Amino acid sequence: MAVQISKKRKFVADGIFKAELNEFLTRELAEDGYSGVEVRVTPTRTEIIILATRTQNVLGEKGRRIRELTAVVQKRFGFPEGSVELYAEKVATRGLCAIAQAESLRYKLLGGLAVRRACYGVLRFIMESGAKGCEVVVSGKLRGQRAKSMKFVDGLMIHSGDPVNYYVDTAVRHVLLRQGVLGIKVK
Amino acid sequence: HRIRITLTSRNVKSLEKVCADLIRGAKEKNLKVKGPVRMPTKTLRITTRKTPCGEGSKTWDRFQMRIHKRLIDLHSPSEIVKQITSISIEPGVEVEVTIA
Amino acid sequence: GPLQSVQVFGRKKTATAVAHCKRGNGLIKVNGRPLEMIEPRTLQYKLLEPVLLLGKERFAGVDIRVRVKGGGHVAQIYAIRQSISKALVAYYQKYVDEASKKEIKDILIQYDRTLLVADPRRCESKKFGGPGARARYQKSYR
Amino acid sequence: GVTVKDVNQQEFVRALAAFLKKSGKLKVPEWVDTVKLAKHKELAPYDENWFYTRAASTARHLYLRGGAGVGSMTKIYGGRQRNGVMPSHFSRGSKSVARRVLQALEGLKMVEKDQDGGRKLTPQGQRDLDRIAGQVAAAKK
Amino acid sequence: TPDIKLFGKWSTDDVQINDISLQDYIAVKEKYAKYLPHSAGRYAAKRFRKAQCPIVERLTNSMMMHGRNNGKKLMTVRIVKHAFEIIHLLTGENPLQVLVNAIINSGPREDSTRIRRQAVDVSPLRRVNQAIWLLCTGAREAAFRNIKTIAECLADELINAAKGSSNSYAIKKKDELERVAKSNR
Amino acid sequence: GHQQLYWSHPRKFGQGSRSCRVCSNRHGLIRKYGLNMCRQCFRQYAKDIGFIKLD
Amino acid sequence: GRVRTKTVKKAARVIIEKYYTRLGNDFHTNKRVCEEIAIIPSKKLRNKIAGYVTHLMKRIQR
RNA sequence: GAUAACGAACGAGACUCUGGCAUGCUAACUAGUUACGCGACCCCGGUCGGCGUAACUUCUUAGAGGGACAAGUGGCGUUCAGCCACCCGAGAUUGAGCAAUAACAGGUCUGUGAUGCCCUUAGAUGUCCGGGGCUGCACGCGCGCUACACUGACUGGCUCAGCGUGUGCCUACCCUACGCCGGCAGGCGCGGGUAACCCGUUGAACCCCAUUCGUGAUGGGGAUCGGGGAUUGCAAUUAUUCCCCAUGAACGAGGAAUUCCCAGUAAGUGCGGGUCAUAAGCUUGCGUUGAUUAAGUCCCUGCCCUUUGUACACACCGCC
Ligand SMILES: [Mg+2]
Ligand SMILES: [Mg+2]
Ligand SMILES: [Mg+2]
Ligand SMILES: [Mg+2]
Ligand SMILES: [Mg+2]
Ligand SMILES: [Mg+2]
Ligand SMILES: [Mg+2]
Ligand SMILES: [Mg+2]
Ligand SMILES: [Mg+2]
Ligand SMILES: [Mg+2]
Ligand SMILES: [Zn+2]
Repeated sequence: MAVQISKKRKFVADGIFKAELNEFLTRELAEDGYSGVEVRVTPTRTEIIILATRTQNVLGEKGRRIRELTAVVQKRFGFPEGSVELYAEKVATRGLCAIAQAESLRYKLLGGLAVRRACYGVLRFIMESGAKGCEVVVSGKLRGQRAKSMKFVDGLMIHSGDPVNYYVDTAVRHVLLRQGVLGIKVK
Repeated sequence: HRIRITLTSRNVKSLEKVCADLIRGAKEKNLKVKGPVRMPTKTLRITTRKTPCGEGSKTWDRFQMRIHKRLIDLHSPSEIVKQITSISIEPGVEVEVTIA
Repeated sequence: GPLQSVQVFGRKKTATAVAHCKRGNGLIKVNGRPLEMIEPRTLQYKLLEPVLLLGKERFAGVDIRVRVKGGGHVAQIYAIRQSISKALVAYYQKYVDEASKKEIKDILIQYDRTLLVADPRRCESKKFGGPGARARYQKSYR
Repeated sequence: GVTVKDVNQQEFVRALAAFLKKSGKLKVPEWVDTVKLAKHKELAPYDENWFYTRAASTARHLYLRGGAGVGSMTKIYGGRQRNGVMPSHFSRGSKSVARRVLQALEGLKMVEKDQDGGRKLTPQGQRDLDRIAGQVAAAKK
Repeated sequence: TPDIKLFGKWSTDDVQINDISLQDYIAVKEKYAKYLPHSAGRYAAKRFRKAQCPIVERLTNSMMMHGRNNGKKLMTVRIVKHAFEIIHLLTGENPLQVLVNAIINSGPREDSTRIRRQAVDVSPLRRVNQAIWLLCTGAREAAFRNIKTIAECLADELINAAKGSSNSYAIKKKDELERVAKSNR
Repeated sequence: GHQQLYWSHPRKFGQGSRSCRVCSNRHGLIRKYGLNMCRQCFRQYAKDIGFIKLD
Repeated sequence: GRVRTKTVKKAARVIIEKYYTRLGNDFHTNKRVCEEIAIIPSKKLRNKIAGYVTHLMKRIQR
């Protein structure tokens, strides 16, 4: 291509391609079991895969709410006509995905269930899935005006060292209420 | 018959697995090839503050990004290479191809 | 048809002094020019301790050509003394007996170990929040 | 075997100066007396013929390395400015005092700019530039 | 030439150590001699590896002080080198005997400290490090704001210490160091 | 006319022109390597972009 | 201070208890053997383990 | 190792990165050395980074593998954990990153289209266009710069670096060789480069060798405040930056008090980036010149365990 762009700008312009594609698909597919993307560039195709759970409810009316995203993303990054395709595949071993469990918490909380209930409703699910340890941490104002940070931990959990990169998982989600704001950290 | 195929990427081992794949299938199909020539890696440097505000002892983060680059020259025709630059390509890797 | 090319390197800080040894006359030149018009003229005998410790008969039959890269003004002297010392021992190694090498090695070592052992020392980085590698900034109270 | 490289290159210009004085076809410019040679020096040259020395220094940088010395003559003859605030950067030389010199050394025949820029020298001038070196060599012990 | 060692046209032998106390902790002889007074260093990583550095090198390393001299050893060798020429042509002796005499005549034997103070004696290595720091500072103050090179200061200070003519901050601070610890010993 | 006065300053150049591409604030822009994003959001999206604290 | 940790002390013994006949006295021999009698991920932990093993086969022969 | 305790967990350590060892391996017309033939010259040579290519990887480059572990030898110790000394060897403490339970009313609503309540909302606390201020000055403190000179300022000459960045989304703003016009700031034409391919082999600084030089603020020192030329821009007045007008002022080695620091370290010393149309007395990194002292203690200011005492538990900034 004659735009004759360097290499450093290229590895950045595609790091930003992945980052805008995740912030935009997160801020919209949150309640529908969203878990991230993984892009694949070919000789003139691009197969973006939504790593969701409810794949039937993320197509809408027979691929409607996906064929809308097909012409949105083209009109955004300026792609050619039909160089993108969207597969919406389910995530296996659903117990170990953090934003996948945090959305089920920020809608179990919104539906008015109490906190000590739903913390055990996540924690029993992710001890059932076959993991080792968890550190579900909730903060924000609770049945008062002074704040207080709760926590629920069992199992085994490491904090320091390099192996935090490729063992553990980390998730943060704000959740809103009419009275205030609660926050969730998962480890 | 002067074709240079550049392999540039971040992931060292998967880039090594593609440059040795793309050499072992050339060697197992009988065409003379040069070596897996390794160019020096480039780095990036970003040093910011680890603070939204200005409060705290003055402490700074840092960020890097390494990048590698390899190039391979051949002596072959220019049609079977579309197949050759397709056998077990790996994600992340940015392959350039020049026939001129 | 002799091809007795003995290529020896040597390092100080960033001083990649490469000596070289052929067979012929006994003469030494560095970057072409001889040993006189080399740098600091206060440092003259540091090219003669390879001569004066051993003698000037030891350098009979070996001619020398020296490449130099990198470094400051002093390290390009401590890399071109160690280089031609390691090239003398490596010429008596490969082309003549291994036994008369041991006296020459012993005499050079019984004077200074730097002749044969490089210096495993370099400069050191600068941590954040200091004007150097160890020194921190001026801390003031009240 | 004698050349420039065995002569302790400090008084090679203290006799090449006197040779380009004695022959004296160098086209000294009009404005010789009233220049600073830099933007960092503070005084004029102490020596009354400061032009022949710089023609001999240039004629040996040119003997030694390169056919591409034009602004690399100012990159080799700068120095240290003194701003009264912090040590100043290696400041450039002067463009005119060397453009006028190389056009003044083109008046006789020792330099010839051909390609890839810059001024290179000729073997005919290399004869002269090489014979007085063996002279100084034998006359100095 | 078996092993003659000019220090820039001097000789290593004909050196005679008078005291028995400073016998091995002062190395200015056969094995411990080098054509020049310069080395690559690495003489402080161990504790008593400093007592093998020649006293010529330790004078060179302790001559440069006060800011505008940190990093000039190749320069401060030259002062010593003219200093032994001047001493050779003003006294007419071996100046490495003169210097070993000046170290002896300049080293202290006791010092006062805090337990109102009380006095003890000194170590020989303490006495070397003190006599060197003393007479080098006394040469520098006498060459500060004075038309005299530091070589001619060190020459006369080494002379009036191997002479004891009370023209020496080196001997002069020895009585104040002894008489204080004498009243209170 | 106000359609000739409404934007009648040069906002061609200078850092009073640009802004963040995430927050649209005008303070602290890492203009290097074409990022043009605020350093807060750069620290937030550094992991997914690819910068990492090795040393 | 070079003090061997309990993760070392616990693995020197089960290796002795199971391969007492195969082990020896030289350091570089059992240094190659623990690689193929045990899943040790690195090299430094290898040389530390065999370095304390050859200190026990000396204390045992005493 | 002793034992009414036994077995497990995180934290430390382990780990990843960088730093010096490999003549053995992996390879190179986008990096290099050794050979032959051009040349030019000095009577065999010296040459390049001006030329040409034959063999090769020691140097340059980055990948895999080894390599060092208190292993050996003595000394010391319940003959346990270990410490000191020594040989052999490139190394017998390299340097940072990540980091615990519990908690503070530490700071940030002036980073956010993360946000609850309160005020204002068309005569606007929303938004745009012209100005001017955030830079004012009897005093006081904190961070830094040039200095107080002969180990020294001034003219020549001489010869050596390592990390980097660099033609843009809206975006108009790149590093620049090489030819000329001028004191100089620069200009006018010309070419390369999306980068080990050009800028560049990045002829970087004191230090190096020959030159003039005070006991008085001297050629040391070069500041508040005075005449003229060019560049960025729609615009420089309160002077945006640099050369060419000067006052050539205080300062003769610093009081009580106090910070930092143990080996390529303190200090000296220049470069790169960041901020950036204009731009370094700040900061973040790199190199080069390279030391003196120490291998120890609880006196000072503080921390860590065991025992003790208590009228304190918003906890000695206590209570009374
Ligand atoms: Mg000044
Ligand atoms: Mg310079
Ligand atoms: Mg002095
Ligand atoms: Mg643990
Ligand atoms: Mg832990
Ligand atoms: Mg709070
Ligand atoms: Mg608010
Ligand atoms: Mg103050
Ligand atoms: Mg004054
Ligand atoms: Mg103190
Ligand atoms: Zn924000």
